[PDB]
Amino acid sequence: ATSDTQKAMAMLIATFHKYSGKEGDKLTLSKGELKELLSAELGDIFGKTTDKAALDKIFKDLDANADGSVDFQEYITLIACITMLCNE
Amino acid sequence: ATSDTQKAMAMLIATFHKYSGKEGDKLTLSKGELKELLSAELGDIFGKTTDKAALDKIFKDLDANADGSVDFQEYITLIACITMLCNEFFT
Ligand code: NA
Ligand code: NA
Ligand code: NA
Ligand code: NA
Repeated sequence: ATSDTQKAMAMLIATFHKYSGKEGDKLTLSKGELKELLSAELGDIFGKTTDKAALDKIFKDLDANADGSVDFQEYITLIACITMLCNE
Repeated sequence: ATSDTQKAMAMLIATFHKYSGKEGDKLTLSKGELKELLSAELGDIFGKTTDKAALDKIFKDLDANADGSVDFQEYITLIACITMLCNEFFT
């Protein structure tokens, strides 16, 4: 008995860990791997000519401690905003 | 074709909107509907054998504009924090 919410979150955690495990801390997502993740997972928005600095800017707004990575919470905040074109 | 992330997000929004459409504004979640959602969607963690105050507190924290509802961005911040036991809400 696994709910829709449990299934969806498990998928999000699984994708996040696949990319966070490629460099840096195993539990945070480097900027470079966020870029790769967005191209693979949200391809309808982050395509070939997506401005290289569209991510540079928004990645600064999200990386709270300025360590060059986002944790899962910061990551979900971004994905949720993109999907609803939230102000940020 | 739809990625794991697109599908999961669409699922989270669909569940949120199912409960948000039950009362008040169609696009926001009342406190009572949040409790119902959490018990049905994260039943192992929540339920009726839990503490009401747990929800009065978290609800006040999530309701950024103090209008008595939660938007999806605030809701998903909670769900994500729970699945990782994040310090924001876990004292
Ligand atoms: Na990492
Ligand atoms: Na960081
Ligand atoms: Na509502
Ligand atoms: Na609100």
